[PDB]
Amino acid sequence: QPMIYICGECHTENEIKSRDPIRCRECGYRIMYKKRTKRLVVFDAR
Amino acid sequence: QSHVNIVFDSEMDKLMMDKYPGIRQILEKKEGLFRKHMMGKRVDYAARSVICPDMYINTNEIGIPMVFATKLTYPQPVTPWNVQELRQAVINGPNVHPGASMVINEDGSRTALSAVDMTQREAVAKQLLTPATGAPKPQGTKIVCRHVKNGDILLLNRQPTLHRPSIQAHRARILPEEKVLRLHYANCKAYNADFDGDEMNAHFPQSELGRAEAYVLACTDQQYLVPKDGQPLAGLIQDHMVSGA
Amino acid sequence: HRQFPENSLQMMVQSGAKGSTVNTMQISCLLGQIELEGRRPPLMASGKSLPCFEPYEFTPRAGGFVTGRFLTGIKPPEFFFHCMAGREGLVDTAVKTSRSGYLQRCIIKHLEGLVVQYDLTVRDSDGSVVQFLYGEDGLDIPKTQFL
Amino acid sequence: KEIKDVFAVYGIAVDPRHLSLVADYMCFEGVYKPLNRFGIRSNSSPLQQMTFETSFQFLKQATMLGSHDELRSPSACLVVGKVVRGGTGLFEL
Amino acid sequence: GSRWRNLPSGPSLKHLTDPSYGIPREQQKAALQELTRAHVESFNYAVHEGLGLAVQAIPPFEFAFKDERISFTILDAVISPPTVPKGTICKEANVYPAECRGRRSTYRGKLTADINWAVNGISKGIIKQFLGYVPIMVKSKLCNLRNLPPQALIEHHEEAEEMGGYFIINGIEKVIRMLIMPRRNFPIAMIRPKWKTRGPGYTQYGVSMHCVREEHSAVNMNLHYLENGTVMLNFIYRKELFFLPLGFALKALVSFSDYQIFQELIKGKEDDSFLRNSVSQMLRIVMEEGCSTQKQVLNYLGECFRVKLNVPDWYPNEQAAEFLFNQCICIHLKSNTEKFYMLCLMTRKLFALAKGECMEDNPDSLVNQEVLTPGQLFLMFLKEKLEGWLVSIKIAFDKKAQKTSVSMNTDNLMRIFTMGIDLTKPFEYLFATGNLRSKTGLGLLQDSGLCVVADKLNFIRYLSHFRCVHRGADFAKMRTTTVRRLLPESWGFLCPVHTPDGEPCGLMNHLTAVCEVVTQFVYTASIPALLCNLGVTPIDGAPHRSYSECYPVLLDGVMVGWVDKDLAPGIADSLRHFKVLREKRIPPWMEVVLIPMTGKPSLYPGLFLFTTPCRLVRPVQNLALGKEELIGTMEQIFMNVAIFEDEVFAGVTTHQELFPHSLLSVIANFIPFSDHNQSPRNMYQCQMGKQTMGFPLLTYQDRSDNKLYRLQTPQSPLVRPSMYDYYDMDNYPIGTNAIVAVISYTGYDMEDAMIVNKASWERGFAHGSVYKSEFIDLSEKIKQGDSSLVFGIKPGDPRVLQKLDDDGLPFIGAKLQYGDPYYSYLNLNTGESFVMYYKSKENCVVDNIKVCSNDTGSGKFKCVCITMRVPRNPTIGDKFASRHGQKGILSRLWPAEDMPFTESGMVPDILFNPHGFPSRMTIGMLIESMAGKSAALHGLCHDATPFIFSEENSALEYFGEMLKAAGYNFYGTERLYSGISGLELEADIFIGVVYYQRLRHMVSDKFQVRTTGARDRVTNQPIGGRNVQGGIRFGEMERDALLAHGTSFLLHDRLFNCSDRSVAHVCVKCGSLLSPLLEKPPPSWSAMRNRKYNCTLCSRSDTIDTVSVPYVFRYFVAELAAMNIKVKLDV
Amino acid sequence: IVQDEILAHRLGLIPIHADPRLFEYRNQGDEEGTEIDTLQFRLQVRCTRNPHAAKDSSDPNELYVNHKVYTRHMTWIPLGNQADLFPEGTIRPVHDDIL
Amino acid sequence: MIIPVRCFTCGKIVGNKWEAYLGLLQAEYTEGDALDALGLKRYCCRRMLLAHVDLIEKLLNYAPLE
Amino acid sequence: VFFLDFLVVPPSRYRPVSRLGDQMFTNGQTVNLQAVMKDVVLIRKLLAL
Amino acid sequence: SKNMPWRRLQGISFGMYSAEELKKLSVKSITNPRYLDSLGNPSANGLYDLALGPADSKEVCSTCVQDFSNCSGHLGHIELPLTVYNPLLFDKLYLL
Amino acid sequence: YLQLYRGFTLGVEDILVKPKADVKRQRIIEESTHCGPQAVRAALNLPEA
Repeated sequence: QPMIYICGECHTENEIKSRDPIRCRECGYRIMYKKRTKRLVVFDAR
Repeated sequence: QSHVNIVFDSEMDKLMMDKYPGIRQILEKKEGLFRKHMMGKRVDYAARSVICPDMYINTNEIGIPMVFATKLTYPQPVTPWNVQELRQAVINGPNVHPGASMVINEDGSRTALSAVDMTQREAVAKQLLTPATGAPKPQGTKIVCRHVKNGDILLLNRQPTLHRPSIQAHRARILPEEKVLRLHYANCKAYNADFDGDEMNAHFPQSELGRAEAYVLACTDQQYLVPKDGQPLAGLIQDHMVSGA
Repeated sequence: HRQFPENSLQMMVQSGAKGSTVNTMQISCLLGQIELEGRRPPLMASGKSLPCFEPYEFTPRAGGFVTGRFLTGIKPPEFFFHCMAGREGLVDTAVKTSRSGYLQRCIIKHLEGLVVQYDLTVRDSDGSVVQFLYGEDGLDIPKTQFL
Repeated sequence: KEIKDVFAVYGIAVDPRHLSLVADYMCFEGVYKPLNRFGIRSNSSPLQQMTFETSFQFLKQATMLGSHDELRSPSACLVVGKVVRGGTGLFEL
Repeated sequence: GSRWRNLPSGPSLKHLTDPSYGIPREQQKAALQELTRAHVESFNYAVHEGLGLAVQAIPPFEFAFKDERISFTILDAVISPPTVPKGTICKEANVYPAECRGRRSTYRGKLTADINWAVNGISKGIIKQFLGYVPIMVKSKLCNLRNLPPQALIEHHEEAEEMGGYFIINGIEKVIRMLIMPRRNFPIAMIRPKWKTRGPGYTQYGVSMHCVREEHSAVNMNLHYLENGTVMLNFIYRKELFFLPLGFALKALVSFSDYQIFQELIKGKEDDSFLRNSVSQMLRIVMEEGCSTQKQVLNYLGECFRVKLNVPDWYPNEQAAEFLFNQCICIHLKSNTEKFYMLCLMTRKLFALAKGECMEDNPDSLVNQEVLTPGQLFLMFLKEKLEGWLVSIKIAFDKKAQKTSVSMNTDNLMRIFTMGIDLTKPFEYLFATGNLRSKTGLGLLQDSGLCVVADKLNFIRYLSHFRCVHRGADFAKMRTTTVRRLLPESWGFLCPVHTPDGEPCGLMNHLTAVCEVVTQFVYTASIPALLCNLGVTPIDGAPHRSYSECYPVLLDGVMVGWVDKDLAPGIADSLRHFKVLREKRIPPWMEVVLIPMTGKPSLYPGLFLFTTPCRLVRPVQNLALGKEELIGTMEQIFMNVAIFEDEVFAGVTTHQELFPHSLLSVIANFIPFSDHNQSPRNMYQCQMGKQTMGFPLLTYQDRSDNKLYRLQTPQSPLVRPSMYDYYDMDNYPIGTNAIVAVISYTGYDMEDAMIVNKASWERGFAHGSVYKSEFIDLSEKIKQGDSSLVFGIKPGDPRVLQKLDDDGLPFIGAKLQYGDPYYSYLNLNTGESFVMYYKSKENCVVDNIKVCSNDTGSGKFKCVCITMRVPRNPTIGDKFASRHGQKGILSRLWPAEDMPFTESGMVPDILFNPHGFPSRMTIGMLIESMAGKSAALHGLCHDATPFIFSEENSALEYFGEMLKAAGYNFYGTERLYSGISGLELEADIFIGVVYYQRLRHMVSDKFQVRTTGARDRVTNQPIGGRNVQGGIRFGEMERDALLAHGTSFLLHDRLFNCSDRSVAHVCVKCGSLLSPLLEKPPPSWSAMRNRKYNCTLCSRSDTIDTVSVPYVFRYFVAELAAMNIKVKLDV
Repeated sequence: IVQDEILAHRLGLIPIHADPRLFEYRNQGDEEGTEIDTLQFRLQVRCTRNPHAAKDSSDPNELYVNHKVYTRHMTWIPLGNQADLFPEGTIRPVHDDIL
Repeated sequence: MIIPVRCFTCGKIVGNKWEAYLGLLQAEYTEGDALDALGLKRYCCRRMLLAHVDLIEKLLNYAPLE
Repeated sequence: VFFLDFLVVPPSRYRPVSRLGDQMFTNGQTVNLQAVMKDVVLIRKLLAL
Repeated sequence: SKNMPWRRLQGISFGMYSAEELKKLSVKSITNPRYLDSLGNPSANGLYDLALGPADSKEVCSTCVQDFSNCSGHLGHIELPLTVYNPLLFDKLYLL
Repeated sequence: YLQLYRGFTLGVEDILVKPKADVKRQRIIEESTHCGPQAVRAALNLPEA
């Protein structure tokens, strides 16, 4: 359910929850992405 | 003295960052206000756009895209003779051409008919031909700020302004798929035109006076030649000369 | 290969449809003895034309006498002179454009208020009478090309 | 002769009516005046001059002189808000 | 030369379809990599050895109080590769550039110094100081990517083919541009009138010299020439120009009793009787003032100058004189006697000039002009900046006896070493702007626009951007054509069709394709012995034939002797041999120019050698020895270079250019059939092609760059020039093919408008999309609490229920029109989020959200790097462009049921007006379109390099022979049927396949419109902006036209009725628009009339009139009343 | 990698192999519509590694499964009585080879 | 990027010949013969293969693979 | 009249302060007359001194 | 349109203003440099005084009962204890 | 009239020169050898030896 993120340099989830650092609690390197929630969305193709 | 100057003139005062311009600047700015405003303002009911060399319009007519032909209007009290036109105009409005985005209520109040629904548009349509519902306006009805039509004409100019054919008038016609303006090619010598990126200003008169003085005083028909020496100005274009031959 | 009326170039150069009659000479026959502003293209210190020819030759090639055309290729050297000429030309154009523009803007500060009154004598704004009959009289050359 | 030839070394030449106009204004009081500022100074309306180079100088002229402008010049009757003698506007109904 | 031993002979496509496409190779490409040897090579040599010899010249400095001789000096200083401040536990304490781009931060370095605390002579201390940081040119010997292979690259997600050479300041990539300055250590003559007026009795004449040291700072000389008969020196130090006659210098230099000076400065023109008199006159007018011996004249000069030079008032009056002498005169020599002989040769030239024996060498050619590399600028800025740190530490120590605290002598070093004089700010400034806030012009004459941001919108942009000399921004407003016209000598060292036409035309050149700046210094060790163990006679020996005829032999700033008439050419030829064979410490970088004696006014005779860096040079082949050879700018003027083989004449010529393609740059070498075209078109295209929009780069996740235009389906072009492969451009192809039929089928096409089939625009013709990636940080505005971005607990108006994820951000893949929220932040201890809707009217999708971190440690994140994507498709009005400047435009779309159809059923998709090519000289389009057809038919790709097809076997003839044996009409035409009649057309039609680049918006082509709406507040005037529906502007020229036409009703209608119409009211008595206001009568017991206007000025009366006055008139009278002036309206 | 807008448009060109004469022009609007004015396909190709791959890593076909999403991974779905209406083997794109 | 579905000029289906193209490549035909055997006649369809350059077999290497 | 022994203060609706969103951006000429008033009070103080 | 401008304009007259006119025509003299207060009342005897014209709409002019949305303002003067040159006629002043 | 029966084209043959003209043009160009000598000798006024 909750928010998910991925570390950049090693690709291992990090799931920022609390008020806290922005470092991958294993992967020293630190810069983050977001992850895709399965959703529905309309998109024409003309 | 420096205080009364910084009121009067920011230049006659000691140097200070973010000077407040007094009357010596707001009347002698880098160009000077009278040179800036008092013969030319920043006006509405007009537009500006880039132009393209195309053929299918007249040497006396420019084709305007839908944006300026739809947004811009013209006022008229609805008389028993102009009924159908201004009625369909107040029907369509600002979404489809020909329309009337707003009608001026009899008291003079402007009725912005953009976001209203269809029932209110039919209501105001059958309200158009309402006679004088009051004492102070028996000579008047709702003047319909209705859109430009094919009978109309527009005015154009170029920076810098050179001569008398620098502002020539051309008839109006609608064309949906246009992002760029259009003009005759051989008429290039009327504007010292380049067509490689320069701009063009569009204008429409609110009254019949400016319209007609554009129709005849500013046209290419009876201003066909160059009065500097009395030789033609709007000849025929080269692409339509090999055909001739 | 096609004379008039066939050649579709000769129908836009001999028919007021485009260009001139040397833009179609360039193509088929020659280019012309070049000229960098009156003077024939300059020399360098030791006396070479471009670092390909002995100093002080006598072929007119050391001048600007391009011979090839635009359908067989210009040799390597003459390609340089040509560029020199193009650059000089575009510079002079741009500068004189801005100059004549500023002259227009100076002259725009001018006579304004000269209304030809109903007495048919060209007067001015302030009840002044600067003349009696425009130019000669009346004719602003509207069709005076035709009278 | 001189204006003609200075245009003529290029090839341009204005019609010999503009020349014989611009003579009988830049010199009509005997003396030979220029027009960049000197001749045009003689303008009834100091507001067209206000439009010329620097509003303040010719405002100062108007305040020190105190003339009641007859309201014919384009500058005056255009800025006041009426219709002017220019082109369309010499007459009404 | 061996580098170009492998050019392709005609391109191919074998390499687009192999099993090996895709797997990274091991040795990355050679040529492309060396395309930026100069930049990184210089910066390489800068920090590892440059501040070696560039810290051993800062003067010992600290002198504060109490008769103390503390003289603390730098022993060494170094920089270390950029690591991280100690993280919580950083796995690898290294930072790679790709990180620095994401987080919008810099790529730094570490600065260290060794100060020896000599307590009035070495007593105590060597304290290390952490000065500050410095940026690092990527892939120098100081960045972590030093020496990596491709896989180790892609794993670090940096693009495979890196070339580097830029700096990274907050994400931007700045590059230092190469400027131009005069020759290194050379006596160049000169004439100029402007010199005349500086003082009394100045002629115009004179000589000059630019002197630069190893620790590369520079100095500029000048020796005028007086009419009276004397010669002066006019130099400048620390921003002030100084005056000194020659006598003082030639006495103070060397003791060396004067008759030496006379008999030596007089070489063999003994016949003269004014020269020698002027000489003796100098020698006297220097003798009878206050001085006889060497120390005496030193005494005098010091006593005169130490007021201005600002040395310590400790030192004697001669020490300061000596200090000054070897800080601003003939620096590069580091001796005295050679300083003497340099002055000597300078003046001898100046005389033989003023008398008129030689010819005034042009100071404006390329024979006397070289180039500054970014290493020079960097190192010299650094060395200047160190001094400032020393002096600042001085005031930091003086604040002690200033605050009357304990002025300590030692053991206070640590504390007095933290002043706040760091080097971060002054370096970030130089790059952030390009400005040169400093105290020394360092030889330069300007200080701004030094490094300008390299774009990434293409690959041609880069590939040029790194190859671009320019001549200083100051020479632009000048009108003389002599600073633009290609001197006939620059053949081979500049490009003739590549100047960037526009405002900085003519100057902002680009280099050729076969020149390499020189940046490897040599050990100038044993060359003088090598000279002298041949004919060369020693410098002051007894030269066996020593008189009027003999050549000086300078050596890059060193006299070495004299040579006589027989030898000079023999010596020059021998050194030719001993360079090309590369035998004995004789670098290949060496120039051997001997200027023979003309007996006529001409170049100054001599024989000159060089080895110094920063020079242009290009290879050629020799016909004496098979090997290839390097040629310097100065010594082309005396060589015979045969271009083609057919020319080579036996006995007169010596060289042979490698391949004819040399003349042009590289970009201008990517144009096909480019000698056929006319020149201004070549130039127009070399400008155009850089503007286009193709495949920029691979890693679209590395860069958060702001604007990335991408073209979905690019294609390799069929007709190609050889050098398209040798740089493997195909990894970045730029435009997409197209079918052209050139007919006047609609009228529509003229003045470059063109029609495109609407179907083949639905089937996918060059569809586009742009990625704009805005960036936000909530630390921008300083607020209370722990504000970070999140959807608050508070129930957000549940439209933000679905459109938002809970963390406050959009979901990936959503769409935004506007009125839709960018993001939402909950500020701590507040409970309410303050949302931000989508502002820009355009609509787009969201690609991927990147949230960065604190610089090193933890940091409560703000760090949003959202990156939208927008679609852009070619609409009516956008641009196109061929490869020959024939820029078109998108006229109108025209259903495919209409367009003609050929004999074989195919349907042109782009129509092209024929009226262009008379008055375009565009023959490239014709020849290469016929080429496109021939290729796509037979199956192979055809070469397009200039200069191949002679007049003998022309292009057209050979190249239509192909269509002949293929089966179409020889002249590349073919019949065609109408599409509305159905009838055949009599006149045949010409069809081919023409490569077609899209263009970017050169300007944002959006439109503007307004009828009514919200206007300005204080002026009641329609505002502009185009984003709140702006209006029109009537400047000075439009209003002049309005004065000119003769119309008042038009003004009364537009300016009066439409712009600022406002129903105003004035009082009839006083005639003041200021006073009257509208009344509100109370209907209470107090009986008052209906609403009628009243004023305060005339409070006793009540009478008002209505006047139509503009609101700008009201603001005008407002400012008039504020500035103490009142208006009187006649009523 | 293929952004989704471009996949959406790259679909449209795909030809359905069904009968055009047995339908009606979609009544104006009504994204749902009826049976009479629609087909309805479906695509789903979640990809993973190769279970037991050798040392080679020469070609992905040995290294992978579902890495070249073709069209035979599309499958027709029925709406209402489409089953009663059509037989098997008709409703399908025309080539089962269009990458 | 990846091979487009329908040709630009005319409209043929060309979004499948790519695989068989590389096939008839390995069998070593000179491309003229390959585009013949693949059955393409009007040239405006041939320049759709004789000059396509693939950018996903060179762009996937940066995959966020797992 | 060649001097300035009089300083008329402008009206209010001619003067009034402009607004941008919710912030009250100053007018400038209001600050000019404010500075002139501060200066004339300073002159009064120095005359009393 | 149907409605037209009414007032007639013949000709403008230029003239010089003396100090006595603006001195006797003054309605209020500013004494406090403060322009606005945090409560809402602009100032007492200030440049934004109510007698000079309404502001803070719920307020009313001191001399006129007329309100804000109906206002154009009024004019007074400030006493200058010193005499400074007029910067418009200062050039002719220096010439004289 | 153009878009219905007759069309207009910048054919490449309208520009190619007949082969009889290239037997004459290549004849004269070879004559440029002794173009300078006479001009320079007439410039200096030295006999054309």
